[PDB]
Amino acid sequence: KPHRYRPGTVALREIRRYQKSTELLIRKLPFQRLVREIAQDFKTDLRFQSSAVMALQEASEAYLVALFEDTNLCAIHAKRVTIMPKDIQLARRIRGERA
Amino acid sequence: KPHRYRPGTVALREIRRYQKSTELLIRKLPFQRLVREIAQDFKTDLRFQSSAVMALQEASEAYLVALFEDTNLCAIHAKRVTIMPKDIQLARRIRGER
Amino acid sequence: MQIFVKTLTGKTITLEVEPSDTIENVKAKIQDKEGIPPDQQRLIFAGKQLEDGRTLSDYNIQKESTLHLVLRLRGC
Amino acid sequence: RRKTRKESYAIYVYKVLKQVHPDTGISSKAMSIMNSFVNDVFERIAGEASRLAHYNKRSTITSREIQTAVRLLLPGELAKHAVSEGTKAVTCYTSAK
Amino acid sequence: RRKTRKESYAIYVYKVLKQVHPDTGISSKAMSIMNSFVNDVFERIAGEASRLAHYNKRSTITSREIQTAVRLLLPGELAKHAVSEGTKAVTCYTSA
Amino acid sequence: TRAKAKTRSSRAGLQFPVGRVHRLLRKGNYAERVGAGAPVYLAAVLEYLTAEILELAGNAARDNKKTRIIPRHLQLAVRNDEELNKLLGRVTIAQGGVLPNIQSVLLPK
Amino acid sequence: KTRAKAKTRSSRAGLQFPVGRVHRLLRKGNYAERVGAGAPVYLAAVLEYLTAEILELAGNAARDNKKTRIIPRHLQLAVRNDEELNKLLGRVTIAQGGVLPNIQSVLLPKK
Amino acid sequence: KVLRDNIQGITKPAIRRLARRGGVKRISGLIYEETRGVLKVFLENVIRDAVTYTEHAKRKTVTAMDVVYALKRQGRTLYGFGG
Amino acid sequence: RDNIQGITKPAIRRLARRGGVKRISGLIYEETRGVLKVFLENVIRDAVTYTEHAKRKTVTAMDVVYALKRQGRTLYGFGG
DNA sequence: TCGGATGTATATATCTGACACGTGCCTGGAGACTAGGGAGTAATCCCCTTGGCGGTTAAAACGCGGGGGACAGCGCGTACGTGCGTTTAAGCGGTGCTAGAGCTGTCTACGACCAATTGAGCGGCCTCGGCACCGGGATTCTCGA
DNA sequence: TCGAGAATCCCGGTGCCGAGGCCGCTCAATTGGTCGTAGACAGCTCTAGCACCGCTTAAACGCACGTACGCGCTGTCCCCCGCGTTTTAACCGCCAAGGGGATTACTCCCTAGTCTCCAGGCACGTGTCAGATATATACATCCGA
Repeated sequence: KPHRYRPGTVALREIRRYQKSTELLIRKLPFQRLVREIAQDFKTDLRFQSSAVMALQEASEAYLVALFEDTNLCAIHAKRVTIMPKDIQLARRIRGERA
Repeated sequence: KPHRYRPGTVALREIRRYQKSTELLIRKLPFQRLVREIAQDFKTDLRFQSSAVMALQEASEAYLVALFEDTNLCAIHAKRVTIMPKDIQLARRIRGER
Repeated sequence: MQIFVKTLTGKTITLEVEPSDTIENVKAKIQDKEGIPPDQQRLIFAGKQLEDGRTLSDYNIQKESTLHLVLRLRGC
Repeated sequence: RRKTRKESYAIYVYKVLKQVHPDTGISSKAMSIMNSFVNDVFERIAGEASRLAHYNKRSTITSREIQTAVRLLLPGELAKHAVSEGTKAVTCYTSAK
Repeated sequence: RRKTRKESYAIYVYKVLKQVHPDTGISSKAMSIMNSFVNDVFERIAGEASRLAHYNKRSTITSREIQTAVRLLLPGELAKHAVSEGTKAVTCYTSA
Repeated sequence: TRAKAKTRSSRAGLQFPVGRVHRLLRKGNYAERVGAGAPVYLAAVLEYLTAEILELAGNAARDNKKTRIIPRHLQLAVRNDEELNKLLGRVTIAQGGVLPNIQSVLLPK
Repeated sequence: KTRAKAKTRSSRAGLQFPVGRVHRLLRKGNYAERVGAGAPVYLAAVLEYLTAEILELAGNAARDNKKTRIIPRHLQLAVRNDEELNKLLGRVTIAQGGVLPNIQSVLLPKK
Repeated sequence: KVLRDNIQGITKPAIRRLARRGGVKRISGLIYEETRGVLKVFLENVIRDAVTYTEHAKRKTVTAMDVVYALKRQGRTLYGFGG
Repeated sequence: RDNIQGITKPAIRRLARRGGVKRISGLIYEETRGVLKVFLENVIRDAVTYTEHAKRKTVTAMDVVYALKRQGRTLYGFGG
């Protein structure tokens, strides 16, 4: 019979692997396209240095990681295992970001 | 035979009454004594101005009220009405304090 | 037992010492061979400082080891 | 070819590293990180000292302001060790001439 | 045996209040709060302008630095209205 | 001879002191030199902000059939507006109080 | 009229960071009207001490991994594992740093 | 005069009133100790900073300005007491 | 120009896995995209304001550092 | 589904302490003039950004079977809300007293500024060793049985 | 409880590119002397912070009782997870073209500094009315039958 793992082991393996390493997790070109589209709304015919895009990517990734950690804590507090949008909303409300 | 209110009405009455007012809640003399005792550990034979004590009381009360609001939100999030110490711990941890 | 000790200038000196010997005799011997007074020398072995009162045997040093010497003027 | 000169704390950081760890290198990214750290700490301490001097209507920045700002900024053990090091350095410098 | 002089912003705030609401008073603590608010906003704007002037290797602060600092600090509608008001004041002053 | 003096605030048509702001900028250790247009801009901005806050507070006070302004009215005016609350999101006002809200769950059935 | 040999101000204090550069930066930084003659020495000593502490911790962390060079991962590990240094850089993110390897206890497999 | 056992001066009804203003309806029996500890920590930090500010000026009396400056340094500035 | 869709689902899954999440619901992705859009909007607006004041046409990497620092989110290692 | 009892909102007299306003005056702001450097403007160099084309391969997209987790319902017993009688100390009004905050003279040591100059630090080259990468075997886990 | 597959780690050999060191030089930190004033020390004045005593009454305490909610247990149903197959666009390498950043030289005008003069803002004193208390009354609301 084909060999299958129980649901849950591969998630832990991925957790270990992805928090042991220090590489970026989002492809560069889609992020650059998104940054250009967002910045277009403020001033027309702009130009970007590559290091600026790299810094933006690093800051965004760090912010998202921290937010996800706090969301996981909030989800665990309510006797659950899966994160839900209400957890993100509660974390952002308590942190003072959302009004 | 004596008239009694069901558990919960007086709580809401007090909530409305104390949200409609602005005066301080903690007594003055015990707070002043606590401030003096705490400040003793840093330098002996210190003297205080009244306005400093008033400012300290105001800031402490505001901080406590905000913390209680966040704790109530945390308690509500988990399908509960009663607040517990773990809610305070979670609120302080999320806020970014050790 | 033979140990080589290096300086910040790449200057390497061979030194014969016994495992039971403690480092005060080692600094006295480098006074004998160099004359640097025994206060401005600091000896680092694989990133750890050495306590003066403790001996070489407790550190578990091996033959042909590589000890590093740094000089702190401290003069002022 | 004309190139403008840039100032950085590279050589001093390397000297400190070679003083502490006799055999250990460093890469460029770590150098930039350490430079940014030094600049940030310097700016924070200088700003706090300037504000403290302005509070007491005085027009001079002395070592007293630096010591008070250091005590106000850093945590306990770090503040104690930094104060000891600073006072030792100042005494050493004053004694010599 | 008189004390020294203490500066404040009470006169101008009272003038503005009488300009807006012609039949309204104000107590002492409200005046103190307004004074603190004015000083705090002034300090924020001045510090931001000084930093901005420092960044561009410049040795003076002009109306451009103040305008950019106001744009950076305040939210949208307040920033737009304040920019319009400051521009109007500057052109009216330079006209005379 | 010499002509009669006119304040710079009168020239700019403001109610805030231009000269005091200029002196504070010069003596505040912000830059080596200070331009000739910054005080006018700063005074205009400060006057606009003060006028907005005072108008909102006066409306709030007139709601409560009172003739004078107390810190409660200032707190109510500030906390009921979006941009003003955002500007003062980390400031506590003495003798202010709080906003009368109650979560919908705790209400009786 | 024979000028004596020049000796740097940092040499007299027995330091490594430049005293004169700090003095010039304080003078030209728009901090106060005048600057005393003792502040740069204090500031240089404090900066040198902090740099030495950070470098020692980072070098140890690098050595545990059998490497002879310091990369941003080692600096991040050294900073985040010390409570006081973590308190100091509370709101600072380091490029190419990563995160500390922790896992919540409840998520672990049962039995 | 040396003072001792003053943290218990913050009585249970005071905490109850603070919670009522905060919008709470039901309170467990273990909140009071946590509240006392949090208040003690906050007061310790603020008073330490204020005492340092006072000590710098070669004075012996803590003024309201020192408390205001200490509060501002921690990003919780206060209005209504000068400065 | 729906380039917001370029942040694909496995990327969010990888970010959450690094954050320490074990199970993910099916509606997190929209919230994540909205939060990212808001954050990028704010930071880019501040950087563009700095560049406009500088009287230039290409944003550098240094005013991005200024914009990040203004929000109390200091970044190290980019020539700060 | 009604009806009694309690708490809260509403109308009126009254008396007090803080708000609004008038005066003197003195210190800070305004008018007039110089002199010098910071900044605006034009011209040149070339580096770094943008755009396009081919391939190749890893990552993204789609479908399917199923086991484990979220959620609703039910029973119970204990902690917490409410009311009452008792005890405790906070609050208010005076009276004493002096330590220390605040202001004024003075006089000296300390820092800014300038001219000569020389050794520290930065830019360009290069050279080789530490680290990255590929192939292989030993080890350590997980999931039926 | 025990054993067959997968995933990971330790080892050895090979190549490359960037980090550590060497020269040359130019601009900034020293050195020496002078001059002006910022602040440190001494003296005096007066206010407010600490201490004490008495009295009143409002608030904190302890206790009894009932009931509502926090928590554990059980069952269902469905929706993420792991795995296989197909598709696509990211990435790397290369090649052109040009706009805008980065210096450099020159010149006009904008601001700092000084002197003289005078009026606006601050401290002090005073009258009076806006509102806080007290009293009484009318209405909204909650829990039981």
